[PDB]
Amino acid sequence: GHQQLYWSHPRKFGQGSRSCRVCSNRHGLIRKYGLNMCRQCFRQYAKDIGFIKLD
Amino acid sequence: DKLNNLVLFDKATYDKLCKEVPNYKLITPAVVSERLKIRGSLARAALQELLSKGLIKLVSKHRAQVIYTRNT
Amino acid sequence: GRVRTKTVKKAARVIIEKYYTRLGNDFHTNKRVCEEIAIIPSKKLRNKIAGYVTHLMKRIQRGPVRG
Amino acid sequence: DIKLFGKWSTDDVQINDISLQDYIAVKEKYAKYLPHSAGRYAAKRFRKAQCPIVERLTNSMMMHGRNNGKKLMTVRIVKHAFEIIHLLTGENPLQVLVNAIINSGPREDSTRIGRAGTVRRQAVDVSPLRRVNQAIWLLCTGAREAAFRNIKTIAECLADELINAAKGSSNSYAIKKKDELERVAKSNR
Amino acid sequence: PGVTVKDVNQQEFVRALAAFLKKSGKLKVPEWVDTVKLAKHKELAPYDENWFYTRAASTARHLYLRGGAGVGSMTKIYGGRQRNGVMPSHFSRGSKSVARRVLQALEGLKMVEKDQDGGRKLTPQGQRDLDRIAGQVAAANKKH
Amino acid sequence: IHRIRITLTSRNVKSLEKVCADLIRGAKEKNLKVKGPVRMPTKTLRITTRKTPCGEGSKTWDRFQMRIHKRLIDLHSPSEIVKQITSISIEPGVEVEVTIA
Amino acid sequence: LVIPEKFQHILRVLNTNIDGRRKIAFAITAIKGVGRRYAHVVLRKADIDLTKRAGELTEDEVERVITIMQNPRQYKIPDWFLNRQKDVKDGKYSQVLANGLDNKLREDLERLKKIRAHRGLRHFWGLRVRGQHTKTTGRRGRT
Amino acid sequence: GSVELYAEKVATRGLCAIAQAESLRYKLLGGLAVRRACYGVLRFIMESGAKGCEVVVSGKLRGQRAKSMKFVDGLMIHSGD
Amino acid sequence: QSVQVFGRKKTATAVAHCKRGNGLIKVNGRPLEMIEPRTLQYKLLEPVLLLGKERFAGVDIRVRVKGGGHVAQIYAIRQSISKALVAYYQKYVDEASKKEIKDILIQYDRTLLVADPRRCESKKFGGPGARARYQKSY
RNA sequence: ACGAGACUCUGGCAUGCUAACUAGUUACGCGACCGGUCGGCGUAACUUCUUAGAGGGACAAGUGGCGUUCAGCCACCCGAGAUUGAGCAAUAACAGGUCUGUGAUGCCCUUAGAUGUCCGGGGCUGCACGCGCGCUACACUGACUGGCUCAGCGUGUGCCUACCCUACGCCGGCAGGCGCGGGUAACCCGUUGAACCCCAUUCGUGAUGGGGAUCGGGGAUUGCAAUUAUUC
Ligand SMILES: [Mg+2]
Ligand SMILES: [Zn+2]
Repeated sequence: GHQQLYWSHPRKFGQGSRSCRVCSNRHGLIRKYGLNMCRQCFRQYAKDIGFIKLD
Repeated sequence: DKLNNLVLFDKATYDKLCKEVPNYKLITPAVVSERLKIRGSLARAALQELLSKGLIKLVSKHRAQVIYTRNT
Repeated sequence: GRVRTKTVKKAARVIIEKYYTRLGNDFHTNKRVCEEIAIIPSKKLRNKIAGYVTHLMKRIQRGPVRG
Repeated sequence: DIKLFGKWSTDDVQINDISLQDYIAVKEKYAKYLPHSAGRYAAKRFRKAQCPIVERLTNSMMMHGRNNGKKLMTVRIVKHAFEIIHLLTGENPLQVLVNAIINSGPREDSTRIGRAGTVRRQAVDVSPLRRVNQAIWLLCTGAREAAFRNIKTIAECLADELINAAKGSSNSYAIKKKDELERVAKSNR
Repeated sequence: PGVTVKDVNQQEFVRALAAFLKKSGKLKVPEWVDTVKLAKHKELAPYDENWFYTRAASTARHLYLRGGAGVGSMTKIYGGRQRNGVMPSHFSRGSKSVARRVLQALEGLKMVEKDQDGGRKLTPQGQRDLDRIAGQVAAANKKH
Repeated sequence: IHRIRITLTSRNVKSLEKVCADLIRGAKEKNLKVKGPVRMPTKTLRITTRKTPCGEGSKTWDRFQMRIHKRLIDLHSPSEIVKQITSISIEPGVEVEVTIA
Repeated sequence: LVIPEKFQHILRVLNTNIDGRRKIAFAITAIKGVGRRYAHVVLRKADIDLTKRAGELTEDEVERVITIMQNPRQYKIPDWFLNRQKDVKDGKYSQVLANGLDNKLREDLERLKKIRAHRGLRHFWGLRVRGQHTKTTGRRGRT
Repeated sequence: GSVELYAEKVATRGLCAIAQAESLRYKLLGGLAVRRACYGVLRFIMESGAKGCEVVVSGKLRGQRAKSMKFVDGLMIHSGD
Repeated sequence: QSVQVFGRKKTATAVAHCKRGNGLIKVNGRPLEMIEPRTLQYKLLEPVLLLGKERFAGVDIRVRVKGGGHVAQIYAIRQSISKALVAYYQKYVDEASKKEIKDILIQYDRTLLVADPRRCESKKFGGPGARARYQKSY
C-alpha cells in the first residue's frame, strides 16, 4: 500500500540524506565541525557564528 | 647501429681483458663495456674478478659509480 | 621605497616645532620623547616619526628647513 | 688544510685570466670542504660571484625536472669525476675545472640590433660574470646530453667534458658552442 | 671499551645480526618465504632468498632502539612508495603477516617478549646478544 | 577533594586573560597556593569557501577562521572556597569548567 | 667466459623462442603465460641458480623447469598465483601458457557473444568493456 | 523554566545601522518617497553625533529599469581593520 | 658547568648539552661520524675541524635533534655545537678565548653562529604553490 | 577628505619577564646490557628546548658616495631581521554571472490522467570527430630488491543523522577478517618511524627488467542494489 511505499527509499548516507539547516538545499554543504549549512548560507552567517577573516 | 654486446667472454675477448685493461689509467665498467663490446654486468663481474686477483686497484666504490685504476 | 607619507612628515614637523628643546640627534631618545609628548596609536608609526625627527634635527643642525 | 671533499687543495690553483679572477672563487676564503653550503647568494645582485665555483657547478647539475633539488646526488656526481679527472690527467681537478671555465666562456656574441632593430644582430662584448655563467651552463649541458641514453655514466661524461674544455679540444660541446657564438658575432660585426 | 648498537654502523650491524640468526639455526621460518611479496606496493619477491633473517635482524634492532612496537608499527616501518600506474604514487604499508611471523619467531628465541603496555620489546638476553654482535662489528673492519 | 582544576575556554584573548588574572588574584588574596595559568595550544578552525554563490568568474576563496584559547588553573582548596572564587561574575564569552581530580 | 657445452643462444620451449643471453627468470618471461613473478616462483621451486643466463642451463634443468611450469599445484605453488583459477566449465585451477592455451582461453569471448552479454557485445563492436568514457579517448584505429 | 528573556533599549538609535535600516524599511513600506525617507534617515543619523553615514537604495526606483541611489555625508572610511 | 645552547634550520632544531668532560660528541646517542646522509659528514665536522680537538677536549657534548628533514637536522647540529662551545667558553673560560673561536667560526661561515631565517612560504589559491599559477588558456 | 599608506593576521629574534604531571630538560636514585646506551622506571631542580601571554626590537637609524645636497637612491658595518606573506580595500561602471543557495523576489506558466510530490527502472558516462585543465611517461642524474634515517598543517565517537580516529593480540600472500582497549583529544591514534633523498643489490642502451594503456580469470570490502565493470 501507499503507507509502505511513501518515502520508502533508504536515505541514510547519500546527498539525499543531508540538507542545509537553513535553506534545506542539498548542494555545497559544509559538514565540517557540524555546521551542516550550504556554502552561501555559511557566508551569510559566518560573522554571527564567529568565523572571521584574518588572512 | 644497435650494438650487440656479449654476455659472457669468448677466448679472444677474455684475452685483451687480462693484458690491456690492467694498463688503463681509468678502469670503469662503462669504459670496459665500450672498449670490449661487452655488457655492463659482464664488465662489472670481470673487474671484480681482476680486483680479486690483485691486478687492479680500487679507487672508489659506490652504488652508482665504481672506479678502478692500474696497479702501477 | 622608503618614502615617508604626509602623516609621518607633518607629525614630525609639528613635534619638532613644539618640542625642539627636548630633541636631539639620538633616535632612541627621540622615540621616547615622541611617545611621551604625543599619542601615536602604533609602534611602527612612532618609529617612523622618530626617524624623520632625527633626520630633520640633523638638517636643522646645518641651517634652516622650509617646513 | 681545507681541501675539498678531503683530498683536493686549492693553494696550487692559478686562474691566470685576470679578467675572470674576481669571478671564480676557489682560493682562500672560498676553500670549503663540501660544495654544499645552503647559502643566500641569489638575494642581492652579483653575490653569486662569492659562491665557490664547485658549488655553482653542483647547482647547475640539477637540471631537466627529474633532478630538481637533488643536490646530494650532484655533489656525489662532482666528487666522482673529480676522482676521475685526477686519474685521467694527473692534475688537480680544481685546476682542470678552472681551465675549463676559462676556455668555455664566450667573449663576444650578438644581440638584437644595437639601440633598436628587428632584422639582424649586432656584436657585443660579454661580462665576466656572464662568461662564467655561460661556461658552467655549457659544460653541464654537454655532460648531460653526453650521458643521455648511454651506458657511459654521468661523472664520466662530465669528467671528459671538463678535460676537453681544459685542453681546448673541439671534442667538447662547450668549446663547439663557444666557437659558434664567437663566429656569429664575428659575422655580425 | 664497551660497544652498543648506537656506536656502530647500522647496515653492517644488520648484516652481522642476520648472519648470526641464520647460523644459529633456531629461528623458525614460514613455508611461504619463497612465494610472498612482502608488500602490496612491491612488484617482485625479495632478491635475497634469505630475506627472513635480514628482516628479523632489522626488527630486533628496531625493537632495541624504540621498544613497545607491534604489528602495524613495524608494518609502517617497512612501508614505502606505491606507484599506481598512470595515477599518482602514495604511501603504502608493509605486509602484516610477515611482520607478525617475524615477531613471533623472535620470541621463542627468547630475545623478544610481549610488553605490559601492548606490543613487543627486547628481552635482556636479546639486548645482550645485540650488544655482543655490535662489539663484533666494531672489532671488525669498522676498526681493527 | 583538594585538587581542583579550572578549565577556561574562549575565543577572545583579552577576556580570557582578564578572567584568569581575576581568578588567580582572588585565589591569592585568600591564602591559597595556585598553579599558574597553563596555556594549551590554540585551536584554529579553518573553512575555505568559494566567494561566489555561483560558479562564474575568477576563482576566489574566503579563508574564514575561528580561534579557541584554553587555560588551566590548578589550586588546593576546599570546594566551598572554589565555588566562592568561580562565581565572581566572570566576563561573558568565557566558558569555565571546574573539575575535581 | 662462455660455456663450451653449446651455449644456447636461442632456446625453444613451448613453441616460443627465448633468448639465451637473457638472464633466467627474465628469458622465460617470453612465454605468453609467464611474467616475472610466475617465472621467479617457478625457478625458486625448481631450485636453479637465478644468476645464470638461459643458455648455461642443461637440458635436464630446462626440462624440469618446463614440467614445474605446466604443473604448478604439483609443486606447492599457491592457488592464488595462477591465471586460470576456478576456470568456468571445468572448475580446475591452472596456469595457461603460450599459443594453444592462453590465446584459446582468450577465445572465451565467444561465450559472452553467444549469450549476448553486454561485455561480449562491446567486444564484438570493438568498443571498451570496463566502463570507461569514450568521448575523448581511444580514438586510434577507429578511422 | 530555565531560559528567560529580557528586553532593553538601545543607547542611541541614531548610531545603530540595523535600527536605521529598519526605520527606512518601514518608511518605504508606508508609501513615503524614497528620497525623502533616505534624506530624513541621513539627517537623523548626522544629528545623533555620527561622523558620517552612507545610505544606498537600489532597485526599480523609477520605471522598469533598476538603478541605485546613494546619499553620503561626513567622513567614511572603507579599508583596513 | 653546562650551557644547552641549541640551533635551528627550517623546522629542524637541535639542542646541544655541553658540560665539563673529556671530548665526547654524540648526536641522539650516536657518535658524530655516524649521522645519516654521510655526504655532508664534513658539514658536521666543520666546527671540530676548524677549532681543533684540543678546544673540545674539556667538554662532552650531547645533541638532541628533532624537526624536519635530514639536510636541516644537519646544519642544526653544527649550529648547536658551535654555539654551545662559544657559550661554554664565554661562561667558564674567558672572553678572549670566546672571541678567537667566534672569529674563526664567523669567518668560515656566518650560519655556524647565526640562524638562517628562511621559512616556507604559504600557498595562495589559483596556483599549485606560493607564486606559481595554474595554466591560463584563451 | 576617500583610495595608497597607516591598520589586523601572519614569518623570523629574546638563555630578559610571567609558568606548566594534557610540554619538557637537567640532576639524582633503581634497573637492563657492553664509563657508555636506554622514548626503561621514579622523584627533586628549573624553563634552554615546547606551548602562549605581556613587553621589547628596525627607524633608511649609522658610515661613505650620488642627488637642487631636498625628496630619495646605491654600497657597507652592526644586527634575528635593512623589501615575509596575506586580509581589507575609493568614485564610477558592466544590460558580466547567479531566479539551479534560500520561507530572497515582481510578473508570466502549471496546478490532480500536475511542471507538486513519492516509487520502479533508463539518462546524466552513450563515440567516426574537434577543443581546454591535467595525470603517467619516453629511462642508467633510471628502474628493481633489500637496508638505513628525518616533517608540518590539521581531523577524529555527529540535533535531526544512519556514518568517527585508531593502538595492541590473533587469523590470512594480499586486499581483508575476528577479539580487545584509548580517545569528545598538548591526555589516545602519535614521538604522527611520509616520500623524495641516503646505502647496498641486480639489470646494461632496447620499447629493455623503460612505460603501464588494454584485456582475461579469480578474491575481498561499502552499500538495499556494483551489470555500463564503485573501490581494493
Ligand atoms: Mg592597505
Ligand atoms: Zn543554505
